[PDB]
Amino acid sequence: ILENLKDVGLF
Amino acid sequence: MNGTEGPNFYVPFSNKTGVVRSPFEAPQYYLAEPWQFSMLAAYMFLLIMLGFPINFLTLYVTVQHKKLRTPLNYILLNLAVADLFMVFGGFTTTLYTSLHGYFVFGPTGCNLEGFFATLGGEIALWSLVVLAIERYVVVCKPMSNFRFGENHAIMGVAFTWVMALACAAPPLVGWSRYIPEGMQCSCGIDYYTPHEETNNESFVIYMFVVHFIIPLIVIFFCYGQLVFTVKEAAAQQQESATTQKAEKEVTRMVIIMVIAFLICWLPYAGVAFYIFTHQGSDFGPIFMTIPAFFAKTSAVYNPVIYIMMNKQFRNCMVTTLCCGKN
Ligand SMILES: *[C@@H]1O[C@H](CO)[C@@H](O[C@@H]2O[C@H](CO)[C@@H](O[C@@H]3O[C@H](CO)[C@@H](O)[C@H](O[C@H]4O[C@H](CO)[C@@H](O)[C@H](O)[C@@H]4O)[C@@H]3O)[C@H](O)[C@H]2NC(C)=O)[C@H](O)[C@H]1NC(C)=O
Ligand SMILES: OC[C@H]1O[C@H](O[C@H]2O[C@H](CO)[C@@H](O)[C@H](O)[C@H]2O)[C@H](O)[C@@H](O)[C@@H]1O
Ligand SMILES: CCCCCCCCO[C@@H]1O[C@H](CO)[C@@H](O)[C@H](O)[C@H]1O
Ligand SMILES: CCCCCCCCO[C@@H]1O[C@H](CO)[C@@H](O)[C@H](O)[C@H]1O
Ligand SMILES: CCCCCCCCO[C@@H]1O[C@H](CO)[C@@H](O)[C@H](O)[C@H]1O
Repeated sequence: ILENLKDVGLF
Repeated sequence: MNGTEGPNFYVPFSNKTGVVRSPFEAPQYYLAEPWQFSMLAAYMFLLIMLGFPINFLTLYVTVQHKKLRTPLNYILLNLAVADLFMVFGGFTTTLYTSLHGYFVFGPTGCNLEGFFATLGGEIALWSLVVLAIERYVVVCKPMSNFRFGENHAIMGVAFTWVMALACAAPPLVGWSRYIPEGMQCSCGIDYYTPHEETNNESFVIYMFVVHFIIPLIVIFFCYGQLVFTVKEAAAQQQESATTQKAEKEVTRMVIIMVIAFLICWLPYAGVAFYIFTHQGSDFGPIFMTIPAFFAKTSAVYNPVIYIMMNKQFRNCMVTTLCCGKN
């Protein structure tokens, strides 16, 4: 999820 | 009788003393002290001095930084543009009109101002809805083998524009109307006077359900699942301190974004719904501006939450603001 979380700017 | 009807307005002040004037023609210094008008002007001035840089710098750094120009950021730019509509449509105008004491631009200006201010705030509103959707899709992955790209992203931005026009245009063509509001210096949707010639009762519910309830639910579902998807993936990965931080940092942001959304639009909902339930009672001018105070400031705190707490937008902004360094 981390890579998907950085793509959305939430982490 | 707590008001004063006219052809294209409603002054919330009894004309039993013969003092009420059309908010297009003469200052409404009888429903508010002239300093209360100055304080209104002061506040409008503030939202310009903060809203314009923040939302403009958001547009500016995206021009200077290749890495900001990603499809998942398009909706964020759309947001900054929506706020700019809120700034130059509503804030600048209301600053000028507040200094005269009445909406000097006549009913025509009342429709222009009301349209672009309504358009700005709803593009921003649905922008938050679209962004919440995108993040649910990207993170929670409900559709196997799906990939979010530039094509899907442009659809998202256009969707906000259709939804926003779906709310800002009907009052121009008879399903509601823009009239002077509160202290009569700004123009908005007539949600508080039954006007069967325009079927306000229907439009308010259309607004309340379509524009309010639907986003409230989408944003609650989309972000509900997201925290869940992130909570679960953290439990299965407790050996990763980073994955544990992300879960906490994401939970925090989801709470902030949700809460901020409520502060922005719950007041408006609560007031309009009250007037719908408790029809046409004595609602003061300043009473009407308290809902209006919260969503207008969103033109500042939405860019702060969504742009300035985004780790990259922040760094690109800092580098840009420090002449290319750091
Ligand atoms: C709030 O209430 C006030 C008072 O009720 C109201 O203001 C009043 O508006 C009327 C117009 O509807 C004004 O009446 C005018 O008075 C002048 C002189 O006093 C007349 O000349 C006007 O025209 C008459 O005479 C003309 C002759 O040439 C005729 O052609 C014409 O048809 C008229 O017969 C007219 O009588 C009145 O002066 C004001 N009162 C005050 C105190 O200003 C106001 O409109 C209300 N507000 C709202 C939003 O409704
Ligand atoms: O022109 C050079 C840059 O092209 C791209 O920048 C654009 O990417 C999209 C089209 O390819 C546009 O929709 C978007 O608005 C721009 O960011 C590329 O991404 C840049 O790295 C290039 O420098
Ligand atoms: C950028 C800010 C511009 C402020 C322009 C204020 C123009 C005020 O103009 C004045 O408005 C008064 C009522 O307030 C009227 O009584 C005066 O007749 C009118 O000259
Ligand atoms: C629950 C909401 C009921 C629909 C009517 C409320 C709309 C408030 O007003 C309208 O919406 C905009 C939102 O920014 C306001 O800021 C604008 O002044 C106006 O266009
Ligand atoms: C609609 C989106 C709102 C989701 C907010 C969920 C916040 C719950 O709190 C979360 O759960 C933990 C308990 O397991 C808490 O201890 C932590 O603060 C947090 O991780």
